[PDB]
Amino acid sequence: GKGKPRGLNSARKLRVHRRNNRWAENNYKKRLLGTAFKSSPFGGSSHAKGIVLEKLGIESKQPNSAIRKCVRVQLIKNGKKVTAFVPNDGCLNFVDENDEVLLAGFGRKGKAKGDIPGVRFKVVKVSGVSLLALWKEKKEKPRS
Amino acid sequence: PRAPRTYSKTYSTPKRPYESSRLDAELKLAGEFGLKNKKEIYRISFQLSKIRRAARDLLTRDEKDPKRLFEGNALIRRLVRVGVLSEDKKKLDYVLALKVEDFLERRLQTQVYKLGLAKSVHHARVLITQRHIAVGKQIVNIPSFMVRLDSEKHIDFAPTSPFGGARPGRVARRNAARKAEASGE
Amino acid sequence: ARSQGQINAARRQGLVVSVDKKYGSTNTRGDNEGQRLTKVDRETDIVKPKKLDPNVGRAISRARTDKKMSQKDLATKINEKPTVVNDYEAARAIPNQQVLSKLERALGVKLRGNNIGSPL
Amino acid sequence: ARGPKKHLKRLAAPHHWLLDKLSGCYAPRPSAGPHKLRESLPLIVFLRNRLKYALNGREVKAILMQRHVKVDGKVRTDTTYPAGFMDVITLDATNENFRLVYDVKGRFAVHRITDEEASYKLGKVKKVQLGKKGVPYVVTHDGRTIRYPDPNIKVNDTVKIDLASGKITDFIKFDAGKLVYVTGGRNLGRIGTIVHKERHDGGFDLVHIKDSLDNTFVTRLNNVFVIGEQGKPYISLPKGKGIKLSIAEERDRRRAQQGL
Amino acid sequence: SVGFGLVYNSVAEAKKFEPTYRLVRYGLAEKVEKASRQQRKQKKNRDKKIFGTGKRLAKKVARRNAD
RNA sequence: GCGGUAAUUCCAGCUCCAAUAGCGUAUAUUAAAGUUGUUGCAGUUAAAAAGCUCGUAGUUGAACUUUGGGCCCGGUUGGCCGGUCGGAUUUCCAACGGGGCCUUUCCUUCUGGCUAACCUUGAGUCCUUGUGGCUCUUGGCGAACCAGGACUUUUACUUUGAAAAAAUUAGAGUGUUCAAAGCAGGCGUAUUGCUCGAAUAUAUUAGCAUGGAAUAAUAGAAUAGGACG
RNA sequence: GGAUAGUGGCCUACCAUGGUUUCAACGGGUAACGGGGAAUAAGGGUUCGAUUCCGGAGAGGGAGCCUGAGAAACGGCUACCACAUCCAAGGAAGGCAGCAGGCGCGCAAAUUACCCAAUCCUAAUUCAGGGAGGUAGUGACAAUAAAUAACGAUACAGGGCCC
Repeated sequence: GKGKPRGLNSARKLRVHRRNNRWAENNYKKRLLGTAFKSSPFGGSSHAKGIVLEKLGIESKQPNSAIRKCVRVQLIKNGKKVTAFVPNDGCLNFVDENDEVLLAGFGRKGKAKGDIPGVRFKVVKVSGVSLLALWKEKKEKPRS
Repeated sequence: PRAPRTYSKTYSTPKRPYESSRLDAELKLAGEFGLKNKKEIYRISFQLSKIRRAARDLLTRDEKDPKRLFEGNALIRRLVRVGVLSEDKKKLDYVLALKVEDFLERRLQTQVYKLGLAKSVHHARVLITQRHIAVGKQIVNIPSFMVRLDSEKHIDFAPTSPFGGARPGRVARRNAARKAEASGE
Repeated sequence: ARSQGQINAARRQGLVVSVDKKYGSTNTRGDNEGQRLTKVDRETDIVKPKKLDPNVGRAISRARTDKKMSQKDLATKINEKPTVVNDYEAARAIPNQQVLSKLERALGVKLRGNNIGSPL
Repeated sequence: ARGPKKHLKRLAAPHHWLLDKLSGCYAPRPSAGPHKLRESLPLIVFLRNRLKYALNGREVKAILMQRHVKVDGKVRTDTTYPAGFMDVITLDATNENFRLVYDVKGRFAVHRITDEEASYKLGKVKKVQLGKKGVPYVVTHDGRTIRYPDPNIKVNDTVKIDLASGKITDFIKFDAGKLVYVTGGRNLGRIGTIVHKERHDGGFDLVHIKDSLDNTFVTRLNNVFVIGEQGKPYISLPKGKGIKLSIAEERDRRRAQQGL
Repeated sequence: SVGFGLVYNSVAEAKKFEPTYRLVRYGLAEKVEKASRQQRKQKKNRDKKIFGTGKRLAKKVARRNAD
């Protein structure tokens, strides 16, 4: 019984059956078609330098209400316009137009966080510093 | 290109990092024997795990084959010469019952305190790292020396090191010249 | 255990053994607890909960008024509430040795029975 | 890749040279010579790892250039000279005579002999063949070809050849029950007898070896090398006498001999 | 302390076999004043550029640079 | 999930916790993951038995063909052993196969090469009276080993051996002052030198020699064109 | 038969239609150099290996060829294509995926340093030369050894329980 062919010669049947049931794992097809180097906004990178176009009011999901103060950036290498979160308090006002910020992933591989809807990314630096340092006032920004 | 100098890490971090039991037990270890960072404890338990790994997978071999005989008697020889293993426990089962503090007992950190010399484990620590401790004729400044059998005889001070006579040092000298100028003339 | 006995007696107060885990790491309220609450439960009687004299409270009033602050400023100085500070002035309060220790470490005023009013 | 390697890095030389991993990239890369670069050892690692008569390649070059080192009797100034199996590296200065014979472990060690037996090296023959003007000739494993043999010699027979005469002396006809010196694989450097001999015609014929201490093994036949008669070898042998103790009794001999 | 030492018979043969930097360490040879290696390779390049004997060229280029 | 008026989650301070000359972050593979499952999943209803049969590949497939050694042991029939009023046993004891131990352990055979040792005698010498004792073969003994043959069903399987570059890895020796490391070093009689070392394991399918003949297929001799001679 | 170093459809004439494949051929992808190995590890495994060693392959793209034992060599030449330099505007020489260095590209990665002394190599050769290689600087990639204080002397408080 049990389904599988338990035969002492049945290994090609066994291995083909395994190889073709692997794709239903979310990650085997995701590497092996090549989907990061095809159509995720980054090319397998973790951070990308981008250019600020817009400041966006993304309003949070259902058990919350807040306007989240995100930013709408464009990549350098690839041209994608993409939302990005500007993290902790008051650091929207540290960013103006076209500020060449640095984008990271967000904590769940490439899905959203909590109650910003649809966003994948975040900013960590603006034009070559940081945001932690700027927020704790331990670094002052150069002026271009 | 000259070959890579091979190197390795010397410990394993624990797998569930916030367990109250592991915290309090390792805290009694560290605050008992004056251990600086838990890199020390995890290195000790790593050495214990390596010998425990070889002991399990060597004990699985049959009696009277020269691999088990050879590596077994040499392993017990090493533990005897370090001193964590008793003189009559020499069997491949008693080696796996070792706890961590049995390996902490043979640290020269502890051996200075056990032989006297300090009035504290912590004073032993500051004395070893300020280099007044010479095993025979070699100074150490390593608290985690993992001391051996015969040289526990030879734990004492140095031919330098003002505790071991021979030209007292800095603050004593400055106070000597200070009292000489302030009270002599 | 003779050698560490001498070591821990050479350190602060300790006991004849000192290896057992005291508990509640930021429960800073365990000054008065472990002997008195297990008295008042076991009593099955009525006990007298009393604060000492309002001279301590007027010492607080004099020291605060001399240091040019208010009650609320003193509460946000000692990380407690205005109500507990205000009752500690006006003598309708109950004691807490821990809070009295913060009042002394912020003011430098003896709040201790016989002697009142100097940073020791 | 366009032609012959002249470099050879460390971690690629044989292990019987026992070179440290560091203090260079490179390893002293034998020239062409009589003996293969797996089975030979250059004079530079011989002199500075195994005899300690120099610390520098500068020094080894001057030492050889002073024309004392008569490797098989002839003065050699070449640092990259592949000194290999059964080699009679002699001097005049220290008046010593080294013969490259192995260890029990498989390592070209030191074997200090007298002037007698510094005047003959042995050699396995590896093809005997007929050449110009009807002249037969016989090969060795340093490549010493010799014309006009004893026709009693066949292949896989060994020969005692002196230093300078050539002039084939006492050979040994190969058969069963003879002392041989197995010089390859894991049986490299052990000594035994020719208890049995087998022909797997077409590929890699073999020979059973029994040593003195009752340890049968079975070697291939390009690793065999006849050293002579039963209890009578034509040269001298190192410590251990090619016997390969077990590791536990090896440790036991080391520990017992350690101290008085 | 541990170092490694050499003693010699026949000091002439000693300085024969001796590394010359140690001879400079011992005052037995002059600390050689040679050019920096960049300067030496550059002069070497000029040397391999000038074919001939050099002054055969210097004469005619001085002749032509005169007028 | 907190945050919509007294926020144990925001911003600060106070205090603490942990890792500590390091801590956090992003992303990716690994463990967690018996959530890829051969070991090792699940399909009535949670996702999931093709509508149903046929059927080529693949995968799988009932039963059956005898066993050279002995020492010890126990188990069954049994006989001289029958005492007990047809059962009642011990063991001097065969074997009936069975469990360990050292080995019988082998390749089946000619073509003779060649015989180790003879059934001995070719007679008596050395020496205790002499089958003590050799120098020796004319009537015997081939496997102790060689190569021209024929034994020849082929494998899949498993045991053993040689290969399984150096580093790596597991690990043996060693106080690099501990150590990460390295392949060193250690002892004197330190004044004209002695010496151990630098192992071993592992690596796989694929080959290549080797034993094992259970398992699993495969050839025979039927319309005897059979082997024996 | 020629070619070749030499076998060979390697090529040519002639003569046959063969050879492979559902036990996956042929064609497509790849963020494919391979192997030694690395990580994680109960066991069975899964992913990775541009990279300190072996084997390969390439010198901007592509072919051809002298020299030579050995190169389809590019720190050699010739041709084209792509890219760019200096001129007196006639022309000439080009190759960093050697070593540093610069630009661009990027989340993204060092001195236009000293030297044959080590380890190796080359030659007519102990000697000359070696941006092979070694030596410092940058360097929180990693990995180890592990300073930030030790020994005292001190005091004030509560609050249980015996009185």
